[PDB]
Amino acid sequence: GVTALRSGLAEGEKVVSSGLFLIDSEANISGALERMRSES
Amino acid sequence: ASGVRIDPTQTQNLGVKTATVTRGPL
Amino acid sequence: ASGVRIDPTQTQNLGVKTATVTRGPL
Amino acid sequence: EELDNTVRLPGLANLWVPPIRNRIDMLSTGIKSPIGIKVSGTVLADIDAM
Amino acid sequence: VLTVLWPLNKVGGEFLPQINEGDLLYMPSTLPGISAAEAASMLQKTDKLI
Ligand SMILES: [Cu+2]
Repeated sequence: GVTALRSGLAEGEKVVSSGLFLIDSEANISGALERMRSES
Repeated sequence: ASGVRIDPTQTQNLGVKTATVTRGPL
Repeated sequence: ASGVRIDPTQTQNLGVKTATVTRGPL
Repeated sequence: EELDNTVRLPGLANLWVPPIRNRIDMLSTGIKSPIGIKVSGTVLADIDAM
Repeated sequence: VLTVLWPLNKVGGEFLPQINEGDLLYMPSTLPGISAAEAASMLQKTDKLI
């Protein structure tokens, strides 16, 4: 029940666990996921 | 800006829990 | 604009059968 | 109004309607736009592009 | 008649009927692909707020 990233974050950083779906969806509507992906 | 600000009183109702990133062996 | 608080946790008061832990033989 | 302001969660876009009127709207197979376009085909990949 | 009818039609004009019942229906929609666990939890969240 614990994945391991090879890269993409930084120890100390916080990351959501519960309610992760609704939030991701909210950020998808918000255009956030769109923004993040576009910021490169 | 980036990301998205969500009303704290809602994320509280949702019951949002968070975990802290760390480095170590799997 | 409603700071209405709510209990995030799962809740059940409408149907939950409970049993008591015992000491005895199989 | 108080309900729409109280009851609300991230991602969950709220909406309020009448029971009977909703049920009608529900089983209602059809299109809401005054003008609609149906592009039909053999493979979804193609039509979706249309 | 002609004079009063002309500027009295250019006023508001909105969709047709609405019937309000006693009790009301709450439909809130979210993105697709939600689990029968989270979706059930979601249902309880809102109901407690309502
Ligand atoms: Cu529906």
